[PDB]
Amino acid sequence: LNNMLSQLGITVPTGTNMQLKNVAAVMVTASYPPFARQGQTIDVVVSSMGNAKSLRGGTLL
Amino acid sequence: NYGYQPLFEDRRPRNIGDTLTIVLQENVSASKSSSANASRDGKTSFGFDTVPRYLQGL
Ligand SMILES: CCCCCCCCCCCCCCCC(=O)O[C@H](CCCCCCCCCCC)CC(=O)N[C@H]1[C@@H](OP(=O)(O)O)O[C@H](CO[C@@H]2O[C@H](CO)[C@@H](OP(=O)(O)O)[C@H](OC(=O)C[C@@H](CCCCCCCCCCC)OC(=O)CCCCCCCCCCCCC)[C@H]2NC(=O)C[C@@H](CCCCCCCCCCC)OC(=O)CCCCCCCCCCC)[C@@H](O)[C@@H]1OC(=O)C[C@H](O)CCCCCCCCCCC
Repeated sequence: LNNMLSQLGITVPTGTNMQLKNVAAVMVTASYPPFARQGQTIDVVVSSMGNAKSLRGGTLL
Repeated sequence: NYGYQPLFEDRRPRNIGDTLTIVLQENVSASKSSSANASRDGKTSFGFDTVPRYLQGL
């Protein structure tokens, strides 16, 4: 999250609490189909990585 | 710049112009020792100070 914020233009100090509960680290897996074209879209599967309780209405970024 | 940039990665240097921070923290220490010794001592004695009459010949 800090890396994303720094890339977007916000640099959080290294020593900070940063105790958030609305985000979850996830791994996304996809099946690259044969003859895949540049503009096409595919379905993905998102699975929690840490100790997140649920991903009910989350958004993958 | 039109290049692609990841959001969640650790922003490692990737191209020629990228800059990186180096912490030297170098510490090397080597030691070597060797020794050798050799001592020999000998000391022999023999004396009568009184010789029997029958042994005076030798
Ligand atoms: C590994 C084992 C291998 C085996 C080794 C074999 C033995 C290997 C050899 C060991 C013996 C050393 C030889 C020494 C004499 C010698 O040859 O090498 C000399 C140079 C040294 C080289 C040695 C390098 C070895 C290199 C090392 C090698 C080691 C291996 C040249 C020389 O000759 N120098 C010489 C010269 O000097 P000058 O240069 O300046 O001129 O002349 C002056 C003046 O002469 C004297 O004058 C006196 C009067 O004035 C006169 O008395 P008077 O009565 O007349 O008054 C008197 O007569 C007399 O003794 C009168 C009478 C005395 C009788 C009393 C009873 C004693 C019994 C005593 C009994 C002894 C018991 C063992 O005699 C004898 O019967 C002697 C006894 C003979 C025993 C035989 C053994 C039977 C086996 C009995 C076996 C017993 C079984 C249990 C006159 N004496 C002489 O002439 C000299 C000579 C006359 C020879 C004629 C007699 C028949 C010899 C007949 C045959 C002998 C052949 C060997 O006698 C000796 O000692 C000979 C000793 C032999 C012992 C060998 C044992 C073998 C074991 C056998 C083992 C296999 C001397 O002083 C001087 O000699 C001296 O100083 C010597 C000094 O004293 C004594 C010091 C001894 C300390 C131990 C060594 C310590 C040295 C250690 C450091 C290196």
